[PDB]
Amino acid sequence: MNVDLLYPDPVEEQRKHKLKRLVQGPNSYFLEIKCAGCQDIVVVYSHANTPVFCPGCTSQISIPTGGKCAFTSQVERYRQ
Amino acid sequence: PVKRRNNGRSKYNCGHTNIVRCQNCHRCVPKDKVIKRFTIRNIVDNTIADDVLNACVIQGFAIPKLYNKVQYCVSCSIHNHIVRVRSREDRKIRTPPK
Amino acid sequence: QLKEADVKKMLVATTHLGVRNIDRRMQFYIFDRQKDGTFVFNLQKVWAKIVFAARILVTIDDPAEIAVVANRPDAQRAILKFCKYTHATAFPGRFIPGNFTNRMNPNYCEPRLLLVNDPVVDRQAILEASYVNIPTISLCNSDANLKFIDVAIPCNNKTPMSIGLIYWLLAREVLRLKGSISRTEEDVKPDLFVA
Amino acid sequence: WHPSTKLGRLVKAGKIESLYDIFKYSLPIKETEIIDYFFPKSAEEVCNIMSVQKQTTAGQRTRFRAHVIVGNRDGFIGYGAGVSKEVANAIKKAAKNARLNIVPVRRGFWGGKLGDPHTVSSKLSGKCGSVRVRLIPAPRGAGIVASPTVAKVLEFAGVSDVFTRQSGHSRTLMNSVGAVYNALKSSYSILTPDLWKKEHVQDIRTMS
Amino acid sequence: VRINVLRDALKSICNAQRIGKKQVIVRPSSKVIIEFLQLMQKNGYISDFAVVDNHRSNRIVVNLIGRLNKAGVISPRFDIPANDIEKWVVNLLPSRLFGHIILTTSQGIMDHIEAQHRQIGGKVIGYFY
Amino acid sequence: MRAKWAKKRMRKLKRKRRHMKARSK
Amino acid sequence: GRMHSKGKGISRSAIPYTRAPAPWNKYTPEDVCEQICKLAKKGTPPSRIGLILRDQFAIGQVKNVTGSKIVRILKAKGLAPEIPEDLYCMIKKAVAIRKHLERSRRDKDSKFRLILVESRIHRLARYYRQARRLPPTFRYKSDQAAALL
Amino acid sequence: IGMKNSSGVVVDAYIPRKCSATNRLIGPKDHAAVQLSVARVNDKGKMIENNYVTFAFCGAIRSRGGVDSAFMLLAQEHGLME
RNA sequence: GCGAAGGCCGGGGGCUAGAAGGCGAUCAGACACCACCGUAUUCCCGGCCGUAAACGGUGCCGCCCCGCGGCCGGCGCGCGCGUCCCGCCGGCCGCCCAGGGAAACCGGGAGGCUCCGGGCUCUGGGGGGAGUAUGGCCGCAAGGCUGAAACUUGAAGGCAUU
RNA sequence: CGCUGCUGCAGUUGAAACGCCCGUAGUUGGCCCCCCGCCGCCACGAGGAAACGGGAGCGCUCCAGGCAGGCCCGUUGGCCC
Repeated sequence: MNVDLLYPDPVEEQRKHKLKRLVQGPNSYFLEIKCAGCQDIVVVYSHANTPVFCPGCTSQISIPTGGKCAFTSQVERYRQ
Repeated sequence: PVKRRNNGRSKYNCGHTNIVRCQNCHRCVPKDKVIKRFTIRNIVDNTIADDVLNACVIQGFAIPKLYNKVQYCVSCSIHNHIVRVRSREDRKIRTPPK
Repeated sequence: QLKEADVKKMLVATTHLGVRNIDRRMQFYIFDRQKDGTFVFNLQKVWAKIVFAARILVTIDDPAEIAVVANRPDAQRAILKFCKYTHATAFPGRFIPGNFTNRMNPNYCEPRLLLVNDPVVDRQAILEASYVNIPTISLCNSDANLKFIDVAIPCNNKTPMSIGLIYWLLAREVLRLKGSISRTEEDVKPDLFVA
Repeated sequence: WHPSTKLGRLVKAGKIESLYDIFKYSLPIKETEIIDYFFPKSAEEVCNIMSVQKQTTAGQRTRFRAHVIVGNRDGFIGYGAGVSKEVANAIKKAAKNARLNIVPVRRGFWGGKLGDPHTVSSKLSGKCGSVRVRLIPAPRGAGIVASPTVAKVLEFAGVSDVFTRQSGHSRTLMNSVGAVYNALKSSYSILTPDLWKKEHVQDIRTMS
Repeated sequence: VRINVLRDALKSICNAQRIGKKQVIVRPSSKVIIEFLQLMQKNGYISDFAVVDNHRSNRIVVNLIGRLNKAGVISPRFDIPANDIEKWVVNLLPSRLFGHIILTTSQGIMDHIEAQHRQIGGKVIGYFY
Repeated sequence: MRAKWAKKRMRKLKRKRRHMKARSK
Repeated sequence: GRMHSKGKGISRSAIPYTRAPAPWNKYTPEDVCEQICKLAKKGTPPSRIGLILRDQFAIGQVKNVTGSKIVRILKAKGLAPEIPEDLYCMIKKAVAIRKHLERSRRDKDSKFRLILVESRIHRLARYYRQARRLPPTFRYKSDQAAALL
Repeated sequence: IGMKNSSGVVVDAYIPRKCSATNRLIGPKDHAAVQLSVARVNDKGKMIENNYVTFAFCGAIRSRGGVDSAFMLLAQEHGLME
């Protein structure tokens, strides 16, 4: 294999730490998710530690974690 | 020269270990350096086990085992043959042998 | 240049199954892992290794100058069949320390290039070959040190059927590459090589 | 002469000639005859002889250790070591070893580039035990500026100009002589910009 | 703390050559390291050096052809008189003809051989042989 | 422990000496 | 390395290469600046104002969507913290350990953490005083710290 | 190659081969160093074509064990065998 | 500012061991080891003291550096999916290829160093005299910290090998 | 004598990392703007006693020297520090 640097493997780059990489980059994204009461989609951080409330059901849809925020109500997937 | 990397003790990420005493000598020995061989034996010798087992009027009671952790000081261990002085080559071996 | 139906050749050989510990130097040749732990090599990489060992083999002018060594009992029949096809000197069992560095050794020898069944028990042969500018070519499983091994051949080395087959695929190509035998044609089943 | 190694046969044959072509191929030489065939130099000097002892039930058992440096006055140096119960026998072992470790010396210019090469090709560094040696390229008039033992090695080497610095228990001749040998031996493996250009029948062991 | 960026870059360059690798990545990119690599590339000790844009401090990928023995930095940047550019040559490099000390001068960062002809003296940055 | 026993001996001489200086003030 | 501990850890935040606003995000600079201003009315600290914009709203990076950082927005409105939040947060911690110390006189370990925290307040204050983000008159003492919080 | 003299004639003497993979001069006493050759072959009737590309690998490279990966890589990038 | 133990001071407490003391056996003599009794101490609160083989005999911050493991605390990836697997970050570690070193060995350095220069502090300069004398500072004391000289001497020492 | 170490010493075990942590002076500071202002820096200037040292010429019989000498640069006694 001739795999070299300046042009490295994307899969291999992901496993490496965000800052220990050719370009230090975010490991988190935004999530398009849809609640049980309201079918409109609320954009949320993937690692929100803030209490986040749905624009519809009064209770918060965000459960804060050590890594990626878990959700309490209905879930959509993959923001576009 | 330094004889052992371990320094004769298993202390890692610590500055002090709880003192224990040699069962035979009574010397205070830090827990890390004690020989610590656990033994599970039988309340009576095998030679007496047969006769005691026949004597019991209970239906199914085995001779109940005795559990003790013997912790020995280095000198007590080498004198009583719990551990042996090995060659610089075999000193590294860690697996319980025999 | 992998052909058709290796299921009855290299896959029947069990050459693909290797070992539960993988060396860093063998990572390219190996591909995927089984849940039990075994690592499985890639067969076309082993074909690219078979012809490559044959390339160095057809370079040396006298095949008896090339030697072949094994200490494994299963290996004995295979190296001898490799000796019967290509005319290469055998070194069965113990290579003998000083075989290559002692003139006073009764069997002082100087092979132009060496062939070792594994760096596991044929390791002394690879160390001595280093002292006397002798190349080393060796069949290697996943836990293999490549120190002093100039070229390596991913090879199960565990199954006698695998050791024998590797040699038959290797033996056929060196004769075909010299051109002494016909090439690209329909010969002995490697079963003769295995014991 | 009865040749044994492929090179020993070829050298008598004339198939393989000039030590420089065996050094290019970096092959060991196992018979002093090969060095004798190449060099009809009539220089070999024993650098010191030391008595050595082993305490035993009887007591000390004395054997002698001899170190001999043999050098064709220009371009090849050999330092050898040997032991035995009588000094003469040990001197023979050391001298036959010294030839069996004869090595080329690169020899370049201090900066007065014109005719013959006069100095070491670059800074030369060698280490035997404590002894560490530095050989520095020097102007043509300035000669071999070294201690009498390391100077003998340099004469036998034929490096006309050399500023040497020796650091360690240089009183140990085995180490001082070894350190200069180690420095001179590696002279032909250091890359210099003049060897930066690139390059089977030609091979010396190809002959079969 | 990372006081000398050049030293870290050049030790990585020499450590990669000692193992023998084709590409090395330098964690901090400095315009002085970029110039140092350029002087070495022109002389032919090294090949292409690529400055990846971190958007933070940047990185460098230096291609190694294998011809560099020792490249170092003299710290503190000492002040070299022109009648001393020759004294440094014998203390630092092997042979006057082979090797290059880079010294920063008002004219620019240049190898000592060039400065010696210009009759100028600067402050030494480092030794590449 | 000859070093620990030397220090104790040094101390029992220095205290004697400190007492002697105190007699003359 | 941690200033007051022999501890090495790297748990940083990696800002994206793109410094330009995201496509899904629909907030104009005024829209988020309004949120920042109402969040200051709640009294939320700029570290929280930045977090609230990141999760309830989708503006993960304020400077990408706007042209300035949260405190630059506040300073332009003259609504910035009078004492920079970092010093203020250390001062809360110093008083909190000091309160515990008032009940317990034998927590020598707690006293030690106070010396380290207090040393930071002094170090950050000298920088803040030199930058003039803090009035030159400002002095963190300790006994008077309860009033300063 | 060689160290040229002022007159323009190389003085030096023997010129050492450089290891194909790491370009470290193969020294006179590099007994570990080896210089194997790979045989090029015809399109069909694969046979030795009477010319072998020559590849040198010094003993330091050999000790690392990198020679096997470097040798495979050396052919693929240089074409030749791979 | 903190700082094991022992010690000291003013109180409390007093079981266990147990410096001192006394004792029986020893042995030429043991006053020692061993047996027995036992005061200070041990333990608590409020202060002192400022020492340890206070050790990894290895200052601190930073960089690259070769595999193969174990443990530990987070985090994420895969898969039906189990305290599974692969990684990532941080800590504790074992073995170790180079490299280094007088070796022992170290390799998460003691590597990247006679080819000697990333930054900052501390300390040493043959063995003793001597950590003494004297002055100072500190402590209730014990003593700590600082710290010589006259003079004497050909070795003292390190790590290896018979 | 690299046994004083700027070059250029050593501190795991030979002599030597303070028991720890905070900390002021002191010393040291990531990357970053091509264009100037002040720095330090470096280059070359002037201007600064000879002796001495280096050095030009000169057979005090050689020499240590001394500026002499030979029909002579404006005969010398330059020039460098």
